[PDB]
Amino acid sequence: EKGIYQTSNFRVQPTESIVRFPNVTNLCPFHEVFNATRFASVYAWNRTRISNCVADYSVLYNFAPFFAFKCYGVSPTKLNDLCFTNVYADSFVIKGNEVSQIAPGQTGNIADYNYKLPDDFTGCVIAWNSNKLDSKHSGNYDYWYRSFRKSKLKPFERDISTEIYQAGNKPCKGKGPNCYFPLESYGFRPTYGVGHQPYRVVVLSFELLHAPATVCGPKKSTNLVKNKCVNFNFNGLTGTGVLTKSNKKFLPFQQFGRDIVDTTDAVRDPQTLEILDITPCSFGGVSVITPGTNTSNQVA
Amino acid sequence: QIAPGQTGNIADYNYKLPDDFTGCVIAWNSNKLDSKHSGNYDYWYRSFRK
Amino acid sequence: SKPSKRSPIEDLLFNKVTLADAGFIKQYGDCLGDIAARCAQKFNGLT
Amino acid sequence: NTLVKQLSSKFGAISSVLNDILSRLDPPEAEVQIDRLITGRLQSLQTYVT
Amino acid sequence: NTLVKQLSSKFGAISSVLNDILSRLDPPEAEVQIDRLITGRLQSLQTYVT
Amino acid sequence: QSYTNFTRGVYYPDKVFRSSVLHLTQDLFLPFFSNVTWFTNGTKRFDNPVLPFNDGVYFASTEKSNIIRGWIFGTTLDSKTQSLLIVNNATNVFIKVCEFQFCNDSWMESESGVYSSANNCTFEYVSNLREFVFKNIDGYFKIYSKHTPGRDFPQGFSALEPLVDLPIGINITRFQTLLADYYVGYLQPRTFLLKYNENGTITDAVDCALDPLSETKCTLKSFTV
Ligand SMILES: *[C@@H]1O[C@H](CO)[C@@H](O[C@@H]2O[C@H](CO)[C@@H](O)[C@H](O)[C@H]2NC(C)=O)[C@H](O)[C@H]1NC(C)=O
Ligand SMILES: *[C@@H]1O[C@H](CO)[C@@H](O)[C@H](O)[C@H]1NC(C)=O
Ligand SMILES: *[C@@H]1O[C@H](CO)[C@@H](O)[C@H](O)[C@H]1NC(C)=O
Ligand SMILES: *[C@@H]1O[C@H](CO)[C@@H](O)[C@H](O)[C@H]1NC(C)=O
Ligand SMILES: *[C@@H]1O[C@H](CO)[C@@H](O)[C@H](O)[C@H]1NC(C)=O
Ligand SMILES: *[C@@H]1O[C@H](CO)[C@@H](O)[C@H](O)[C@H]1NC(C)=O
Ligand SMILES: *[C@@H]1O[C@H](CO)[C@@H](O)[C@H](O)[C@H]1NC(C)=O
Repeated sequence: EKGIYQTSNFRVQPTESIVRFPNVTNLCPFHEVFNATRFASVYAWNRTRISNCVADYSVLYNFAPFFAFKCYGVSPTKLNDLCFTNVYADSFVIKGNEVSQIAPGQTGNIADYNYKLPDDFTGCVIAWNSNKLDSKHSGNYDYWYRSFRKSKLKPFERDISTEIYQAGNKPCKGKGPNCYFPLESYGFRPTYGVGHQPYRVVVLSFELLHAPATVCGPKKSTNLVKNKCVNFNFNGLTGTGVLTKSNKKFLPFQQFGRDIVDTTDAVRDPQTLEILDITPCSFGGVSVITPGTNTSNQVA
Repeated sequence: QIAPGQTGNIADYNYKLPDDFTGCVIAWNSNKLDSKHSGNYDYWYRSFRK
Repeated sequence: SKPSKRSPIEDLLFNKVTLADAGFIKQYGDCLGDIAARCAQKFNGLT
Repeated sequence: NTLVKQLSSKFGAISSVLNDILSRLDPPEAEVQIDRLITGRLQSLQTYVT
Repeated sequence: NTLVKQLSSKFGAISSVLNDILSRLDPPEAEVQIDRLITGRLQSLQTYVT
Repeated sequence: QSYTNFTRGVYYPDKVFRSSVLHLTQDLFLPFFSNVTWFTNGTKRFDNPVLPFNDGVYFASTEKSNIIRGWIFGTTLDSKTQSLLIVNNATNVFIKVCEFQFCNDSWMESESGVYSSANNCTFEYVSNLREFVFKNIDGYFKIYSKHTPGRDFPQGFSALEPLVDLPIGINITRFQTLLADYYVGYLQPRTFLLKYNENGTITDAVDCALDPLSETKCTLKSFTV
């Protein structure tokens, strides 16, 4: 029928794609934790930090097959894009039946007394079966775990106290009148079953919310197009828009900017440190004006 | 690894189900008849892939 | 004598009321300043 | 102002930004996080229109 | 009376009482059950206001 | 000693540039008009105070000689502590971390601490009002500063930019100063309405729980009601 109808929407498509990752250092310090000769006890789990490095996760797939590989907030195969902004890595040895306890929100003697992940946890828990290296025919007693504590642990706390714990009512000193040593050894043996065999667990802990990053990006960068509708990837922030020269007085402190409604409207180029504004590519509704089928097939 | 959403040498290079796959994955232990003391060399996996 | 040929009272009535939506070809504003917020500034699909 | 500001809400998702969900997660997990955002966005739009 | 009555509904949750959900379940499932009760109660308020 | 009265301790809570907005955010801040403890007892001896950490602290020196330069944080302040020794001619420089067994706390002299071994981490970084206003909180000790040149407070508004965010990872139950007119306060969870300028700077703030008015201002997200 004669009239004006709103039928669709125009979008300006990008013509080029860009990636602007920071200068690559070619440092990938991941074999130091995965390929270490000794791992820490779970009661005193080890912690390292990764900064000013570039990661390539194929190396750990080259390192070994794994018993378990569970990521929260991120999936495998997506770690070759920007994957970290602040990097820690925890390392410990645990029992097979307790491997399921290294996960957000779990309870048990390790989740409660030795090592706990926050409920709001982003990262990957990688478990390798280590019987060949950690078990001894007499039992490997270098690994200790805490069995007694007065209260539950909080996320990422490390309780390394060895003070005697009492389960009874009469305050005792020393060991054996209801006073017990808080740690117990586990003698790992080659003859134990899968759930009792030793496992080496590495937990990669990071946050993807912060604007700057000093880690990740095996991807090659491109040249910086400006004043043209393009796709872009700036330190893991992806989108479509027109990039322009900025006159915003960013502090050396600030990395990203946002508009009145808390959506990104500016970035600091990771290689040039120039401030660029982001204007989304033009779009809008499209309406068709027709005299109607019974008059003419011309439209505006 | 024979399940939707899994990764590994088979899920990546030999046999991957759709992530919206429907149907049944049935498996059983064949050691009694399939294995040989000299080794059964009739089975192999691609083990790498671009 | 005035553009739009409004009466003095109409001129006051229009000057007193502040219009936040300001419908026009919003692309004219372009950028070069902090976003006005006029309330999606088109970009979030609200026009 | 309220309808636009609702875009920044998570509604239980890991991130309020759809591109971050698509970048971080593979399809089968992204679909769940996206469905959570879609539900929130429909509630916001239906309330606005009402 | 309808709004108060709706507080006793489960809306698909295992329990209508938040303290029972938090006491009996682990945080991971408890957040889902709470999100279901929040969705139902928020819909009840939106219906009342409309 | 005595207590003072000021509206200080505002800092940029995040790394995101904002301008010409009123931003309502929740973080740990020194509350407005919160009791602040104000501080030559040593002369030639020590007798320095030891303070709690609670959730986090605000500290601001205005001392020509920078007599207080470093700090020790820890669960008990015994032999296994976090000795955050910071000696600075510059704003912040020569940071040290983790435990040392003994401390240095000699007229117009300053002695170094002597320890037998470092059995834990080591970290380093090298760089009339000279107000070293800063904040201490979280798994990383985010130290902020602002220098706005007598030494009495103007009782104005000024925001603090971050200076350093070195990793820490320790309990930090207690706090004490390291010495060779100081203000020390404590942070609490608070929601603030922060006013941003045309430039990337904060010019004012409303403490959303101080009084009924400020709460109304936060409810409306405006400095005018
Ligand atoms: C933000 O900083 C700029 C300088 O980087 C300030 O620019 C001044 O603007 C006034 C008024 O236009 C001029 O008279 C000055 O000469 C400018 N200074 C310089 C160094 O060019 C700007 O005013 C600042 N904005 C605010 C809100 O303080
Ligand atoms: C590192 O991994 C390789 C894998 O072949 C192994 O041979 C080597 O011994 C490992 N390094 C150490 C110190 O064990
Ligand atoms: C623990 O991590 C540190 C990181 O610097 C490393 O030097 C040390 O050898 C590790 N120890 C064990 C037992 O893994
Ligand atoms: C940290 O110190 C507090 C002292 O208030 C203590 O209660 C808590 O158990 C300590 N935690 C660890 C992991 O040392
Ligand atoms: C990256 O390297 C280039 C080499 O030309 C240099 O000009 C640029 O400043 C570097 N950027 C950073 C952030 O190091
Ligand atoms: C369209 O863009 C041209 C660019 O030269 C400008 O002169 C004109 O005023 C613009 N018109 C509108 C309606 O935006
Ligand atoms: C608080 O009281 C002190 C008393 O010396 C005074 O100097 C200060 O100006 C007062 N603050 C305000 C904001 O009135």
